[PDB]
Amino acid sequence: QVHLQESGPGLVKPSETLSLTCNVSGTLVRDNYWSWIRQPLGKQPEWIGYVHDSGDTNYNPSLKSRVHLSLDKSKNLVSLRLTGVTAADSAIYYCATTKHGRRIYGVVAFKEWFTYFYMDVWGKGTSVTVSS
Amino acid sequence: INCTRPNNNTRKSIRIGPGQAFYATGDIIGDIRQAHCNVSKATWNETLGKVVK
Amino acid sequence: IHLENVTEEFNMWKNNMVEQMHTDIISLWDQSLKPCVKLTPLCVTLQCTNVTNNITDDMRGELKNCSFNMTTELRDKKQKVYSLFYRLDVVQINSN
Amino acid sequence: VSVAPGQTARITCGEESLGSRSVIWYQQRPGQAPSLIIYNNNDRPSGIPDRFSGSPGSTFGTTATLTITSVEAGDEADYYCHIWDSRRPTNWVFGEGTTLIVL
Amino acid sequence: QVQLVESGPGLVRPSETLSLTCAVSGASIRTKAWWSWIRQPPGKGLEWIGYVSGGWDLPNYNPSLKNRVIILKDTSLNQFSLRLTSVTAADTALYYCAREGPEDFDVWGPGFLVTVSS
Ligand SMILES: *[C@@H]1O[C@H](CO)[C@@H](O[C@@H]2O[C@H](CO)[C@@H](O[C@@H]3O[C@H](CO[C@H]4O[C@H](CO)[C@@H](O)[C@H](O)[C@@H]4O)[C@@H](O)[C@H](O[C@H]4O[C@H](CO)[C@@H](O)[C@H](O)[C@@H]4O)[C@@H]3O)[C@H](O)[C@H]2NC(C)=O)[C@H](O)[C@H]1NC(C)=O
Ligand SMILES: *[C@@H]1O[C@H](CO)[C@@H](O[C@@H]2O[C@H](CO)[C@@H](O[C@@H]3O[C@H](CO)[C@@H](O)[C@H](O)[C@@H]3O)[C@H](O)[C@H]2NC(C)=O)[C@H](O)[C@H]1NC(C)=O
Ligand SMILES: *[C@@H]1O[C@H](CO)[C@@H](O[C@@H]2O[C@H](CO)[C@@H](O)[C@H](O)[C@H]2NC(C)=O)[C@H](O)[C@H]1NC(C)=O
Ligand SMILES: *[C@@H]1O[C@H](CO)[C@@H](O)[C@H](O)[C@H]1NC(C)=O
Repeated sequence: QVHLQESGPGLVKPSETLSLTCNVSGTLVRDNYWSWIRQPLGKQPEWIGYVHDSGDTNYNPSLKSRVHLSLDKSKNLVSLRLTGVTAADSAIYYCATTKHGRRIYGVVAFKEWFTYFYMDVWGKGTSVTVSS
Repeated sequence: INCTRPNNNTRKSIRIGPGQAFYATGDIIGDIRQAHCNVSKATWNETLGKVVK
Repeated sequence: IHLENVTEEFNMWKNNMVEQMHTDIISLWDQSLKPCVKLTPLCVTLQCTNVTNNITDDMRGELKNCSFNMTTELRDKKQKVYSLFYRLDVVQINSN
Repeated sequence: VSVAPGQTARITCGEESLGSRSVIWYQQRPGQAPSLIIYNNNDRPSGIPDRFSGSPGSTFGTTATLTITSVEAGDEADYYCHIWDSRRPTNWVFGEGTTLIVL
Repeated sequence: QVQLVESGPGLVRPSETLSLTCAVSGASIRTKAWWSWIRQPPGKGLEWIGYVSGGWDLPNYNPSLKNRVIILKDTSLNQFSLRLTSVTAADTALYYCAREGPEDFDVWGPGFLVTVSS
């Protein structure tokens, strides 16, 4: 059984380094992929990206420079880091496990396939709001 | 031997002039794949054994 | 009709009629093109980009989309039209 | 989409298909967390109910739909599509919100 | 791989003109061959009627057939036909089309019983 515990400041100053933590329940951080997902109010969500051990750390090329993802194997948490919080960052944030899948449409040996991802579980989120 | 192009093609008539038709490629309906051929592994190994013999 | 007790020396390497078959197929391949349309007006400056595809930077797109001017049936009016071609049919004449 | 309870509804989302697609359908309760319903084109995981029919992603030139038969008031969730086309790039933002409500 | 198949009647009246026709597939008619007709009265041995050639041989029959047998080849239809004018009821026999080659009568026809009865 898994459920996540989001934790952040919630009240952020503009142009700041944001940090978030995500406590786990049961399954450790080594076993699974992890993802962060943001959603503004009354809007569709925005997939910030996924992190895993051994280099599987593909971020969103939207931000790609002012965002970082990490884990915590000792305390068994999942950490978000952000740089330079602007006014368009006020949203609700989620840490979430995710599972991959090989969609295969042609020859396997010709790389005619792709790995999609899907987030199975979620957490409580954190209503991160930026204001001076 | 089996050979295929799996890229589905749509031809498109472009009029070069009076009664001059040129046939270009339109849309790729579906996936963009690579054309390939297949041969049976065992029969090819057997025939290579025959030509080695 | 079979022939018996007859020994002839064959030589496929200095053989005739394979040269004649090559000449006949070459002349026939030429003779089935003179009705068809010459593509002299197609030699034109092509504005080509990659095909709309989620292409990796390693494996280049085999198919390039190309838009270009083309003369219509009417000599005064020209049209803008696009097509697809392979990498092995276009070269980069020489930003844009 | 507003339909009578205990009926079948069809909810469309996202761009028209270009190549083969793998679609993910999510659903969102108001104020609460998101939740998965469909992960492959027409595959649902354990712990979710049935009757979430997914459109097959093997069709070229169609829109990815989601059919739900025998709807309820518990199905009042903002739905989201997340398409993965073999031709289009990776969508880091989801589809637009398609809110299903009931009488 | 040659295949010969007879065609024609198997029940005719006596004192009439009998005629069969054997179709040939699997090979050509104009070969080093005698496309032949050979018969067999029932319960008895074979009886060679005659032949024709795909070259330019004149057809040579058994003289016991009393010059009533004309085998005519049809190279435009890959066939060759037996004839037998003025038949009797004692001429009831299985009929066979065959092909003499460098070996002796390799591909036959199946052989059909012509039972001449009034
Ligand atoms: C030359 O030889 C190669 C093999 O070396 C052949 O390549 C095969 O090509 C076919 C079609 O292009 C490939 O089939 C595809 O397979 C995918 C994976 O299938 C496996 O997994 C599923 C589920 O686990 C099993 O049921 C299945 O039995 C396999 O074990 C499928 O997912 C694909 O189906 C998808 O698309 C169709 C239509 O687009 C949809 O209807 C489906 O819903 C699904 O989304 C598809 O069937 C196959 O994988 C290739 N083999 C290999 C080893 O890569 C060439 O075809 C062959 N050439 C010739 C001319 O024969
Ligand atoms: C098809 O034919 C049209 C018509 O000639 C071509 O369009 C013209 O192309 C020239 C060459 O680039 C353009 O000149 C340049 O335009 C740019 C942008 O305006 C300007 O900054 C430059 O200083 C220069 O003037 C011209 O404007 C353009 N005309 C139009 C109406 O688009 C076209 O290139 C041909 N090919 C294709 C693939 O369309
Ligand atoms: C090449 O393609 C042909 C398509 O007909 C394949 O032939 C079929 O193969 C299947 C698989 O064994 C058989 O069940 C069918 O009976 C075959 N049909 C015919 C008409 O032969 C063939 O196997 C393919 N060969 C290779 C090497 O891929
Ligand atoms: C061909 O088959 C033989 C017998 O199984 C095997 O020893 C040999 O390695 C095969 N050749 C190749 C190239 O695999």
